[PDB]
Amino acid sequence: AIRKKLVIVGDGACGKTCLLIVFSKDQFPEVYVPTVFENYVADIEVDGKQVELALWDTAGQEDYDRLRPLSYPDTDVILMCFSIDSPDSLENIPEKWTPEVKHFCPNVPIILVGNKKDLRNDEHTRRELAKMKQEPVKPEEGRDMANRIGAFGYMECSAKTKDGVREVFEMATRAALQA
Amino acid sequence: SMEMDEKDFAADSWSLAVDSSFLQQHKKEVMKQQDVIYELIQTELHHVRTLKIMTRLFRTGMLEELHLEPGVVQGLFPCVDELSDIHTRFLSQLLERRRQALCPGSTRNFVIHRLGDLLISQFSGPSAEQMCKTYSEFCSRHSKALKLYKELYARDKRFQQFIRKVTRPAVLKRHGVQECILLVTQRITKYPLLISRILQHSHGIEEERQDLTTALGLVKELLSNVDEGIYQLEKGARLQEIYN
Ligand SMILES: *CC(=O)Nc1cc(C)no1
Repeated sequence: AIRKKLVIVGDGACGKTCLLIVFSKDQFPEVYVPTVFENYVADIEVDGKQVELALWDTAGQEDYDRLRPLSYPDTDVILMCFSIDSPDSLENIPEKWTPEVKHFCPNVPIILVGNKKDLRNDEHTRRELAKMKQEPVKPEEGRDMANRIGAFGYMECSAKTKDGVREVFEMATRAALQA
Repeated sequence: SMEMDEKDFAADSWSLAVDSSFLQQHKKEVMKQQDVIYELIQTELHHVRTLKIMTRLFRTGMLEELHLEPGVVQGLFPCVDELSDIHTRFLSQLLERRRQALCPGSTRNFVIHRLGDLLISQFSGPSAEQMCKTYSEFCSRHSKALKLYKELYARDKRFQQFIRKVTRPAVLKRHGVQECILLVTQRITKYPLLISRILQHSHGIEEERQDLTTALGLVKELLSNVDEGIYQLEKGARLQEIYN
């Protein structure tokens, strides 16, 4: 019954809030998707170990540099999120979020998560990105970034289709359990 | 929370809270607006409840069952009485605005048309000044409250006994001492997100779109002032550490 804390970080529209909601409810909300996430305590059993995983969000704190670090105390695993339909949100991963998470959370495993992977095949996503001389984040660009920032690993998921969501959180539990 | 309010805000949305034949009578844009307003009140009800767990369950229980200085309990629960009054008054104003909007013969069917006014009173003038001062005070004592809980939980067996005892119910799963403290620090940064999504579907009446635009600017001004006012306190800090 060990207790572990998980905090998800990332830019405004990286889908961190949708991801925590979809995992804690265990389905894509059919009628209404909530604007905000309060907190949750998930009961996870990974590789034979039972863990109470407390989930937290940093949405709303991105502009407040003194309030935001109050979410970090005693974090056991960091989910560093970016959105596959926003290659610019990936550029901020090593320049803004990594040095802050390493400063406040030394030696805490970080999993780089590419969210919204369904948008890699969406036509409106490609057409709009190509207007700004861009295209969806490629699987190798995510893996290289995780490698460069010294991440524990790289994962992709789609909160809209629920694909990869369960595996991200069970892996995060494993990462939190390593001494 | 009180049973009446918990049932009124038990559904996942305004669409599911109201009767289906009442929902059918409204435009999609209104349903979308109502869903975000219902989420703002539902989360405010949960916020006030979190503060009652801190004041009535944790704070008062420690005073009545343990032998700790009143200074220890004050360091574990800074500003909780002031925060509880600020938000219980806000919640009363939001719940009354909903009640006034109820159809006669119904306790569940309503539509809130005016909201920007209530949000402007909460986040402007004297009331906003006290809330801003209260949040800079709370957030500057947040780390010290956490270290003090951990110091007492690892050195005091009777404090540990008390904690295991009052946090045993399943309803308290995500509401332990440190969780309540972060839930309260995170509350203020939620308001702009909810207000921005309410404004996104309030373009039908220009007086209302303007009221919500003013309210969005007021919460962001408040937040920036609370963020500027934070200077973290340390448990047992020396004077030399502070003036450097
Ligand atoms: C947040 C805040 O309003 N702080 C404050 C204002 C004045 C005047 N003194 O402290």
